Amino acid sequence: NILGITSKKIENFSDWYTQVIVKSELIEYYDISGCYILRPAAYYIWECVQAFFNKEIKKLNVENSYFPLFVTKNKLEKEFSPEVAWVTKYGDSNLPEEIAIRPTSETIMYSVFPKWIRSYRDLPLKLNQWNTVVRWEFKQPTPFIRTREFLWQEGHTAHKNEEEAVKLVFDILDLYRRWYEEYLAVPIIKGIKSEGEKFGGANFTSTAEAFISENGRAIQAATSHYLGTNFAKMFKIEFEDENEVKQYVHQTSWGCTTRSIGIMIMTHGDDKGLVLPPNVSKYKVVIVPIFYKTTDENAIHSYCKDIEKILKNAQINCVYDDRASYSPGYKFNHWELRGIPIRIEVGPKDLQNNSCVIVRRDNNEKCNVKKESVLLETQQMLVDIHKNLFLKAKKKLDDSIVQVTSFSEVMNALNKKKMVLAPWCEDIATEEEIKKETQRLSLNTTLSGAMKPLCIPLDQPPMPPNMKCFWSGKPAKRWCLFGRSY
Ligand SMILES: O=C(NC1Cc2ccccc2C1)c1nccnc1NC(=O)N1CCC(CNC(=O)[C@@H]2CCCN2)CC1
Ligand code: PRO
Repeated sequence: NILGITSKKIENFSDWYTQVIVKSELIEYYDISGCYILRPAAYYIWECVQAFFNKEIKKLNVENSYFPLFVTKNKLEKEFSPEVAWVTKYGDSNLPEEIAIRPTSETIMYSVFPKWIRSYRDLPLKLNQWNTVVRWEFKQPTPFIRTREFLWQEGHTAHKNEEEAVKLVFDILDLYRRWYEEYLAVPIIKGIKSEGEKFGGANFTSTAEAFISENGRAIQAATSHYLGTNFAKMFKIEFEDENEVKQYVHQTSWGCTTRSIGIMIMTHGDDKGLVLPPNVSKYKVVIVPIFYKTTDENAIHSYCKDIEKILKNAQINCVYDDRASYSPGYKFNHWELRGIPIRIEVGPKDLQNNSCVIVRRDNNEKCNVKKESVLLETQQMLVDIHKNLFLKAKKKLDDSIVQVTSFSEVMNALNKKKMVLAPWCEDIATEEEIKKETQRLSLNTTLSGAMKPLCIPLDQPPMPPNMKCFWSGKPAKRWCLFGRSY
């Protein structure tokens, strides 16, 4: 109890989250606000999704690279500026010229793209970086989700035409769907950003949106931009095509950050602490011995180590918690807090029956398994835990959307912690109006009450013939998701 989570996820979400990330050993706080330390359990998740995404972009011929952390005023100006951090001094001496820390690397990378792209033969150019970027905002930070320094990948491609670039945009977007679904067990909604919310310089921005139903907040999970020729004009990225005509390249860029870990935690975490999809947990299983005063401990030890060797030989990493000075109940909580997917309990009653208790972290179901069946039952249960984590999250996402036709229905849905799907004319002017009015009518958290346009979903319902925009009364164009957000 006292060593566990003492705030309930539904009652005090913010304090629940802080306790989970600290007591599971994911995060350590730091003496610069908005900067957090990723402890091994957190960084292990990053490495897992890194290995997945690398394998998939390699099939698209994207290659990894590394560009400088810094950019000059000259390059940075061809295109954020209040959130760009500036280096001005080395030791006690001022720099000959101030240099900026990257908030994103378009201007750094595209500064040299013209030397590499001269002819249609040089296309497509497909690059990725795994790096950190810095956005020195003064909004309230949130570990993983909203931080001043964060780890990401950013991919950048250049193509001979629009069709090829746009196809890659949406190929990447589906890889993000898979990153979230297959490794983090998180469902997302694909869509297009509104004009007020798209990336600066983008022709259009596609997005994967997630939703945290316990506090009613959407979170942008990943992004994939069609840049058209906009950046090519700014940086003079021209190539000579097959007809000897100078053309601009069509560009994309796309990223996904350690925010994804925060979305995973907020999605699956419960009042016992962290819950990890097996694919991003170092230990799939912890084995906890129960001695119940037998005094024949070497029989228990010998049995638990047998189970450990059966799992490790099958390449299932695990831990046998044989620490003498702690009770089994202490150990149960210890590893539940840290999110281990499966606990195997071995006491004397179990030894006599040649079995063991296998306990799932997601729903705490326990079942007795014969020793010889442990490997197979473990393998299947790890698969089933992931399936259950995803399906439960998918149902909560489905349930968080209310379809509306008028503004009068909107504030009711927001106060029930919902997103709204609404018919919208998509006029950029209306975005600030909707934000203002929904914030005004909010009367409760420390995050904003404003509702904003999340995305125009790729999967559109029919737009009835005379449906009007829920806000302006003009004819509606498409259905758009709106909600409060991180
Ligand atoms: O944004 C983060 N921190 C900043 C700095 C800071 C400090 C304190 C409080 C708040 C904030 C916000 C952040 N922090 C940690 C992990 N991830 C993060 N971001 C992330 O995941 N993003 C989604 C992928 C991209 C999204 N695309 C776009 O935004 C474009 C432009 C409009 C819509 N389309 C990049 C942004
Ligand atoms: O920051 C962004 O949203 C885009 C995609 C990654 C690189 N720049």
